[PDB]
Amino acid sequence: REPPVAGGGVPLLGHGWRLARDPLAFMSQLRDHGDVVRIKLGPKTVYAVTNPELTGALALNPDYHIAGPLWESLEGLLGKEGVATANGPLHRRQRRTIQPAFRLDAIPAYGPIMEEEAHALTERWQPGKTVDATSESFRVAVRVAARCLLRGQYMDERAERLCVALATVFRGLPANRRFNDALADLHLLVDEIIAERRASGQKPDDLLTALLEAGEQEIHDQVVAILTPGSETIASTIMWLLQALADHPEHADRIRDEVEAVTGGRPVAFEDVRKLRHTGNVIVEAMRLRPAVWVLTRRAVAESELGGYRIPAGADIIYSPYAIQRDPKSYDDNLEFDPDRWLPERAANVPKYAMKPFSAGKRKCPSDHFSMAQLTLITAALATKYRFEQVAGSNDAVRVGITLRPHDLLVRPVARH
Ligand code: HEM
Ligand SMILES: CC1=C2CC[C@H](C)[C@]23CC[C@@H](C3)C1(C)C
Ligand SMILES: CC1=C2CC[C@H](C)[C@]23CC[C@@H](C3)C1(C)C
Repeated sequence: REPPVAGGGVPLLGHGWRLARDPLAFMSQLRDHGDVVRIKLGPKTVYAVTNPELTGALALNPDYHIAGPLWESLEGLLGKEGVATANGPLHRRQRRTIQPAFRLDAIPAYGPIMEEEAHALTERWQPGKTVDATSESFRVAVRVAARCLLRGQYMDERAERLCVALATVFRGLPANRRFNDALADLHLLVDEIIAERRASGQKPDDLLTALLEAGEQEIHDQVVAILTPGSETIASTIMWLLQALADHPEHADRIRDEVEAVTGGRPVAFEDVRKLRHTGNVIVEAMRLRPAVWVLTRRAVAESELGGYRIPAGADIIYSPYAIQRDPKSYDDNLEFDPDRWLPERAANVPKYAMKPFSAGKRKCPSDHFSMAQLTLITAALATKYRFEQVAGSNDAVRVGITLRPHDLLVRPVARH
């Protein structure tokens, strides 16, 4: 048993500084300091795990509750700020309720709405007019998510707006003015929306009905908790996908050939996605280099041992899938965009947990199936009808926030055939 090694920072704010000047680099640097190192952001210490294996151990071990200190500092506030009181403490139990709505079985029924949201974009974006990625990706997001996870009365541009005016408050404890007119409205709306399905919610397999079949304000809190993160994430995701279709014409058109073969001409549909291999490979390779979620935290319940190191109980640990997915030691062409490094042969070349956009423990992403489905749909629909090109002056330099998104990605759909 050996306690972790330290890294290197300043007085009152140890690593709290290097991290400040550039988080993403600090996560990657930390990789060589030891399999698990200790770092100090000011007075308190956290532990970082920089090895795929230990990070998988880390997720697959039920001994790590997720108060995760530089997450629950906001989650204690998310107890008013967002989600509401908590988020998956223990028991879970009253939380398997969610699985039935996100399983591989309940996604093909969302398929139509998914197809519909995609092709719609397709007529929405027209060649020549640059697409505003931040405002627009954030939209198909809401729409898809809300529209499949709830059905009937449309929250259309109303839900979007609020979350928008919302998401922007985070970048640059809670806030000042219009973030207000958006919040109450976000809650005003979610409630109003629970009230309505109460009418005739028969077959609705979505999350709302299953959530109406398991607390009074506990439902108004679990939707606002599932809909919130999952949207900004499927969004940031979309964003990097746009940069992808615009940055590697090759695969973009390659993605258009794959779609035509299988689809023939008919607009892409859930059945097809399950066929479009290259379409998903693109989506994955992109998510590896530019994930939306780049750090993940936990809070040990019991004094642990990891990679032979002693993890003090009650401790607070942190890891970076960002870094992991971009670790040389884990990948050959470390920074090379290559949708084909996911080819069966090279695929096994890559460590077990060196690529898991979502995680493995019960703190996993219920929409793994749900996401890739709408993303693959959305990737295929766009690449097929267009070809994306990035407006000069476009700013695709990363902005490190809740998730990793492009400060100002500007692209123009061009007409393909
Ligand atoms: C852009 C694709 C997505 C990625 C990469 C992703 C990733 C993740 C990760 C890494 C976690 C939690 C890991 C942890 O703390 O242990 C998570 C949790 C979660 N995600 Fe996603 N997600 C995506 C899309 C979505 C969507 C579309 C929804 C639903 C609208 C969603 C809903 C959730 C929920 C409710 C949780 C909390 C799980 C828990 O309490 O353990 N996610 N996601
Ligand atoms: C201030 C901040 C954080 C608090 C800890 C949490 C992991 C993070 C680490 C860097 C990200 C997320 C930002 C900049 C949003
Ligand atoms: C994956 C993820 C989340 C799951 C829900 C939780 C509130 C969040 C919402 C966005 C933040 C925290 C990140 C991106 C780390």
